[PDB]
Amino acid sequence: LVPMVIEQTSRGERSFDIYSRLLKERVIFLTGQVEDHMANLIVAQMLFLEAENPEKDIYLYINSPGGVITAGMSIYDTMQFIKPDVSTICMGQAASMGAFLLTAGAKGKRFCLPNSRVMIHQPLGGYQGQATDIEIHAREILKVKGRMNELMALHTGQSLEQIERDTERDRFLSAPEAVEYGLVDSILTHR
Amino acid sequence: LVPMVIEQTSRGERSFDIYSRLLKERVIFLTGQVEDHMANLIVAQMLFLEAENPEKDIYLYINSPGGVITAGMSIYDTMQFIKPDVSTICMGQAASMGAFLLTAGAKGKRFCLPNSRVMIHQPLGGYQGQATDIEIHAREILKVKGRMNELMALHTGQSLEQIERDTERDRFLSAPEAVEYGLVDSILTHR
Amino acid sequence: AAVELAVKYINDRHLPDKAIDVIDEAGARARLMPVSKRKKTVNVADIESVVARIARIPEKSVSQSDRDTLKNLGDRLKMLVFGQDKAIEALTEAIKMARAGLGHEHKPVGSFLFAGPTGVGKTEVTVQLSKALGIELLRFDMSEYMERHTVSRLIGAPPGYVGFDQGGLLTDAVIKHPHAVLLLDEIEKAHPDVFNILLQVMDNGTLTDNNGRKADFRNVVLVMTTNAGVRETERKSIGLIHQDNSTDAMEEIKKIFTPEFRNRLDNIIWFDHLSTDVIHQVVDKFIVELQVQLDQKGVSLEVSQEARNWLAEKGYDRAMGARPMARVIQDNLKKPLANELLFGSLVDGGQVTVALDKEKNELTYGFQSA
Amino acid sequence: AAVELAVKYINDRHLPDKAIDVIDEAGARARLMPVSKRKKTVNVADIESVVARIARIPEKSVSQSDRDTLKNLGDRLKMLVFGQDKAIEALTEAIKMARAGLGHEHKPVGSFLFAGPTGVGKTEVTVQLSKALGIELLRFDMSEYMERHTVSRLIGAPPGYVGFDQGGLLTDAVIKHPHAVLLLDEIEKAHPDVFNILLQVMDNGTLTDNNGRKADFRNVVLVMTTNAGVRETERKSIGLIHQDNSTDAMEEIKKIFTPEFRNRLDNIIWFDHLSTDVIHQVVDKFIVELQVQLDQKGVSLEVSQEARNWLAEKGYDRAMGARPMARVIQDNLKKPLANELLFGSLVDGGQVTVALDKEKNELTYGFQSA
Ligand SMILES: Nc1ncnc2c1ncn2[C@@H]1O[C@H](COP(=O)(O)OP(=O)(O)OP(O)(O)=S)[C@@H](O)[C@H]1O
Ligand SMILES: Nc1ncnc2c1ncn2[C@@H]1O[C@H](COP(=O)(O)OP(=O)(O)OP(O)(O)=S)[C@@H](O)[C@H]1O
Ligand SMILES: [Mg+2]
Ligand SMILES: [Mg+2]
Repeated sequence: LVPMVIEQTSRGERSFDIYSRLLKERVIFLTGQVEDHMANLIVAQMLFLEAENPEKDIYLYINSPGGVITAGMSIYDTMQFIKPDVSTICMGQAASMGAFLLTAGAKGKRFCLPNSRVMIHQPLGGYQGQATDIEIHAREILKVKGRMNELMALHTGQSLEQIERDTERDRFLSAPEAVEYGLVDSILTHR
Repeated sequence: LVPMVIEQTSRGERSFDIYSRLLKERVIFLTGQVEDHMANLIVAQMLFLEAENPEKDIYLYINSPGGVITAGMSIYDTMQFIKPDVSTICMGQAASMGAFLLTAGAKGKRFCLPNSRVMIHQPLGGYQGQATDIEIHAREILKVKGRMNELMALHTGQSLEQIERDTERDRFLSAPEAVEYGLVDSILTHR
Repeated sequence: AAVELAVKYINDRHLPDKAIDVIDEAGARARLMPVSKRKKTVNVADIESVVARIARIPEKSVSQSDRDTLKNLGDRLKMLVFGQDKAIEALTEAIKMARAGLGHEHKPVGSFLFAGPTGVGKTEVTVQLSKALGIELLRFDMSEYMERHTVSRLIGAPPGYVGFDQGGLLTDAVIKHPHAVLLLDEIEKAHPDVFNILLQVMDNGTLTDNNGRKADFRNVVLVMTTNAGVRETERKSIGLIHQDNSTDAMEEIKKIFTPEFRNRLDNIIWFDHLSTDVIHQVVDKFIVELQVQLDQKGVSLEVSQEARNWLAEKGYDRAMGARPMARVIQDNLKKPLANELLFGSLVDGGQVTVALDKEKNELTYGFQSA
Repeated sequence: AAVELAVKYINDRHLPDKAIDVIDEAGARARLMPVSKRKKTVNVADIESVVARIARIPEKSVSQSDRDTLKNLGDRLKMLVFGQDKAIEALTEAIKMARAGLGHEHKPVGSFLFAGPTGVGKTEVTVQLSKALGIELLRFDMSEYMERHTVSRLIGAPPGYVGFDQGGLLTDAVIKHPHAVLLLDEIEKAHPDVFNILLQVMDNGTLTDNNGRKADFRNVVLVMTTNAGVRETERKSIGLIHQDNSTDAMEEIKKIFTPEFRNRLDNIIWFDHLSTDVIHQVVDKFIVELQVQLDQKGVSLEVSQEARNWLAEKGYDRAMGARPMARVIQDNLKKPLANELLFGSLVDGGQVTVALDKEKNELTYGFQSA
């Protein structure tokens, strides 16, 4: 049950849920496995905040174990498109398509908590049918794989070959190791 | 169903749910298995209270049987990040990642009821697949174990060796025994 | 020194005439020595003396009499207000800095916001501070100044007033008594407009009347008592561990007072609750006050220490401050005495004793008329 | 030139007699020269002096002293107000433009709105500007003009008053000091009617009073300060990272000041928060002021760089500007010396030495009786 928090304004007092109150402060929450429905809310939230104040930065807390690759791209495409710089904070956990969004944040406004952990690996999928259909479906996984590494290399700044070999298998990176890798600029000990 | 309560104010009468009324008094309930969703509610509540009063001490009633270790770290990071001293109280049982948050409270504010029971054990996790992947996931749990022992040593003050040997197997600690170990400063029976 | 000191303190006249005023007057003082022109030559010290009289401000080179009073100021106030040593230090030290010459260039001696629970000496310390220094106390009740039209009186007169009196209650008062204690009790009750009026009073130390006269607040100690967050400290938190609630009052202070107002303030001293130990001293103060009332009638009061402790326990309430202590003394001591003073056994002077008996746990009164 | 220049500046008389007054005085000036009528003919650029003298405005062909003063006024302000360089540049450019001859035909030299956080040099930069320029500072605390009846006193006098001291406070002051700095502090508190007065000032440059006198605002600098949106600046967001609420504060400024008012303003400056490096400069400024006060008592003070840095770490608060630094100077430097000055070794001579104790992170004070 989400609690209701009272917000006091000169006009009067308005009761909002805890999540809505934080949304008013440009704080979006990316929780749970990535999906189209939950991503639509994140996308819808970014557009509303961008209009209210396109200059102000938007913060996107990220505590996710990963999820659908395509759903996350909607969020990623909306972050680069809008003018507000979308800051990203990795609270608790970040995984495939959760960490990609973390590094996708604007330069100098990406952070990780001191005890946070982040993981990265290649997209996982499968298909069953005739060999001809499996070839095209399999080829698409490579296309997104190569495209994903190009984006991560762009944000992290590392060589494409380094990400390709690292992404191949699962790699658990602690918060300090992420800074060396380039996923985040520093740790959020305090502002 | 959750009951509703009336808060008397000069401006008028406000209707709040029982949980939300307690939140107004900096009382947060950590009940149930730790998860990414419930942790965000606790995290969002901590951030909201910080804005209302960044100096007053927050309270957290821990009555959980433990859960996801990574989700709990989102709450632990926030507890030390925010300036308010997050007092912790143990209602009923406390288990892995429940006790870790119980001992993470500020010095002199951690408490336990006379009948509250605390349980501490090492993280439990399993992964199946290729031998190379098992080694990577296995090393993570070992690394996380050391972080748990290192963090608990600071709060409790005991050496890592004592915690390492004791945490190998499940250890139940009553309220008086827990005080000796250092999880909590004192009991609330008389203050 | 004449031109520098006069332009600084004498702000109502232009420099050529103003400077010559302290020169001409310093000459007359020089020739009016006790026997015959003792000091023919004039020095800077004599100029400072003349400037302090023209502006009615404390003179420099503080005599030993004032020094003794300043050093013992903290101790003297401590004998009246108990448990608020932090507030006394701010008031006393700020005064010392001003007299010593380290005061602000144009700001007042001190601007303080005494916020605390009820009956903690927020107003008694300011009232007694004036008596210690022998300066006039400018007590302004801000509950009256709750409307915008009322605030105009502080710096002017109501619109459409035809009489000659176009002065304000705050500007005129400061002009008559420039060295004084300005007390704005329960300022939070007043309309927010009053806060805007005091911004110039702290940052610049000057307030302009509607006519245009500029008051001088450089020597007027400014103290403002507020009960912000009183309901919060009264109520207990919904939790196993009761909360301090002192911080909550400060968050309300931020809401009621604009940031520019709080930034001007020298300090915001939060008065703490009275401990059981200090309540014993309060009982002695009330009894001593009762003795003064009884000495006029010719009767002397004697109260055993065991009785005083019992009274403290009967009237000791942290949330309600020290006012209940008066009620238990009034009910237990003043009520029986009044029946006798008015009707027998106390018309003429007679020693009276009040001692507690452990058996009955009640006070015993021996009038012993004489 | 006389007829054209006179109508442009001389606004208190009609054109035929006004022109002749400049021609008659010109001849009078030439004959009074010490030389035996060397400049017999009245050439151009000589009449400019007469009109400038009659109008009490700066003349053309600025002297080397004024040129040096305007060139030197790029750092001299930066030596008292640190940071906020963009605000100083706006003030100097308006002054440099007007004196150069390139300026608005009927508007003032400059109209600025100084908004920002508490404790920044919004007002100090204005006050120090008038001192650097050697011109009178016209101050107007807008907290006294919060009611409609009070605003009528600025433009003129109410009809009901029969006092001989008619005329407005702003019109009279401007006429007395045409070349001056007009400071409207806390303009947001003033009634909206005040805007109707300033709107015609920034657009036309003249405000006719009830009596009918014409006041010229061509050479008067217009600087108004405000704290609109200041609450947002000190407000902390509900998040791990505190966000910059400067953009939101500007919206509040756009709600109080109509677009027409802002459109006529030459600039709308926002004062940035004080940085750590800047604080070290601010500490030195307050330390210098302390030394000046001590010099009057023959006391010298020397503070180690380490101690200065320690005072900055304690008093540095970005949200509360630089006023907290003053409190730190009072508590750690003025208070230990006030006790010593009144009753102590520091009666005269001084030779004080302040240094940090790293072991206890507390300053050690050394007093010499000399
Ligand atoms: N700290 C104190 N020390 C000694 N006597 C005290 C103290 N506080 C209160 N008293 C006594 O109680 C009387 C009344 O206190 P008040 O001046 O009403 O306190 P206050 O805090 O200014 O009250 P309000 O209601 O909060 S404005 C004083 O005149 C003393 O007799
Ligand atoms: N940038 C600065 N450099 C040096 N001293 C400063 C600076 N800003 C403020 N001060 C000091 O702080 C005081 C000046 O504060 P002001 O500039 O008058 O504040 P303000 O801008 O009017 O703020 P309000 O009251 O919120 S409108 C003096 O004691 C100055 O010495
Ligand atoms: Mg009082
Ligand atoms: Mg100002």
